[PDB]
Amino acid sequence: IQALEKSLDELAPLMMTKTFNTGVAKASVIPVPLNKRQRNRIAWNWIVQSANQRVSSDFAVRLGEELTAIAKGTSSAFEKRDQIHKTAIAHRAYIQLK
Amino acid sequence: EQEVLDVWEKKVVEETELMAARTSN
Amino acid sequence: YKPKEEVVKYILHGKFTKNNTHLTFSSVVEDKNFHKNKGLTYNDTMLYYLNLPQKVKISLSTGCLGFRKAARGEYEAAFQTSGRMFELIKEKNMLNKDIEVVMDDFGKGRAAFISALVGKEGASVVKKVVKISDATKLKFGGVRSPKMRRL
Amino acid sequence: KPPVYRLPPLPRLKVKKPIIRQEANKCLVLMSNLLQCWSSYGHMSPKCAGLVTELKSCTSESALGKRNNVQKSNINYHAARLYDRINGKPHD
Amino acid sequence: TKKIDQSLSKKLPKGTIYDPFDFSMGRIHLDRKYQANKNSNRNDIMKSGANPLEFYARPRILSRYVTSTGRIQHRDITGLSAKNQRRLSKAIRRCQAIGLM
Amino acid sequence: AEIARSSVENAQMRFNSGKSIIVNKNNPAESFKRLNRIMFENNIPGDKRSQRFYMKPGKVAELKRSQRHRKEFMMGFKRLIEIVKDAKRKGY
Ligand SMILES: [Mg+2]
Ligand SMILES: [Mg+2]
Repeated sequence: IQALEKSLDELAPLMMTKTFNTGVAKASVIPVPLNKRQRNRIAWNWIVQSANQRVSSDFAVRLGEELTAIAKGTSSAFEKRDQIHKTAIAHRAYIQLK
Repeated sequence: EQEVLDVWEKKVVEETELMAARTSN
Repeated sequence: YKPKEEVVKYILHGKFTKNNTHLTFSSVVEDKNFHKNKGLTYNDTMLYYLNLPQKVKISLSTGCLGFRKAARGEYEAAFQTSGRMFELIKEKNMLNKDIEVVMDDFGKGRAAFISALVGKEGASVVKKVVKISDATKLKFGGVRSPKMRRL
Repeated sequence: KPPVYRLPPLPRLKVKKPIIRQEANKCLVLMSNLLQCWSSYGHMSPKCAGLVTELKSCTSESALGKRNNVQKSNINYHAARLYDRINGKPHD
Repeated sequence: TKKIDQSLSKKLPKGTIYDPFDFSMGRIHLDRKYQANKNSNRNDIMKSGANPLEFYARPRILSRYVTSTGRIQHRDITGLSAKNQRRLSKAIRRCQAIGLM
Repeated sequence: AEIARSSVENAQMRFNSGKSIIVNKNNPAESFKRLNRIMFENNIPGDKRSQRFYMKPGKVAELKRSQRHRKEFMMGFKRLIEIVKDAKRKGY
């Protein structure tokens, strides 16, 4: 359980850029903060997708193996997080702050 | 003067942090 | 006594109209032997150094980048045309001396050119830009404009 | 000497859109700093550790924190209450 | 941080009397709101009694009432009387025609 | 001669137009913001737009009269709001 929470806290992105259809012109890609419940959803879906590439017929076995690899450092979903954070760093000036 | 200077300390700190964020833009 | 043409600075002129954006890059050439000429008065020398000759190097419009008709006067057309200019200034080794930017009018490309020069697209040119100015031409009375359009 | 301008009698004294001071969200400023911290020292750099910890706490339950600063201006209530007294209108 | 912006701190002059309110933010805002160029009169030649038309050959003085491009400032900004504004504008226009401004 | 060479710096900047800014090599976007302020304080963009089409003298006079009234009306409105705020502060 501690391993699961640590993996979810490291894999979930802190922020995510969202397109807001504000104005008749092009929508704005503004970074948005994420709460802990929203962060866990993003990280869990990545884990499930990675788990479903494994060979076992039983989802529990595939999920167990995926969670073990993530607890040991190896996961392909850390790339997804880095790409979501890169986009947000690029659009840092688009933030409103009021 | 202490009562006034205490409220002034808080606001100064707050407004010296919004400036830092707003200026970072 | 000998033509000694040398570049003193570059002028980046942008004309931002309602239907197009024109960007011209020029060199302010100075014959460094002009004062060595014979029969040259103090006034002629000072008048030659107050308005130095200019030579056009790069001339671009929004139609040179493939934007056609109505798209020529839009924000995106100007932003890309400004990028192509900032690139051609580095590909021609014309980023050694100081650049003076002159903006002419207030169309939709004026704010695109400024954004392209204070951003990544113009991170090399902006380092050389020393003076910005406005050259919008206004008339004090002057010729009669066309009649108001009834639309 | 400063020119005083006196209005004619008016049907109302009202501000169309009263300006209000909207304090900035604490979580958004934290995110704007963390994003900047990653821009200079790099993403996940150990220098932004404190920023990450603070951001997580700010957004843990609500991504915009406890927003409890909503305010409305009272200028239009006072303006309509006092206009007849202070407009300087001549007697009937 | 041991530093504060000048706009967030009031420097009490020497020899002046103060109240506790002078250390508050209200004083800062109140000083901004009521900040007018009232000391101009004592430094404003045209608000002293001189005839602005006698300065038509002194572009340096006249250049104090025009913008960066040479546009004569509206009376709302100069604060001059109707007569002085009228005379000052004539002086500037005459100066421009002579070739000095 | 050199007399015409060492006296060209001031001469060059002695015939200024007032529409130029010396760029701040540190923050180059602050210099463009300063230039925009000059344009708006000399009404350069507004004048250019108003010179695109001809307006009859009578219409020009009407527009000038209305604009002045709105400017003066706003000054009178602000004067009354300040009185309201002052009156409210003192408990009226
Ligand atoms: Mg068009
Ligand atoms: Mg015709």
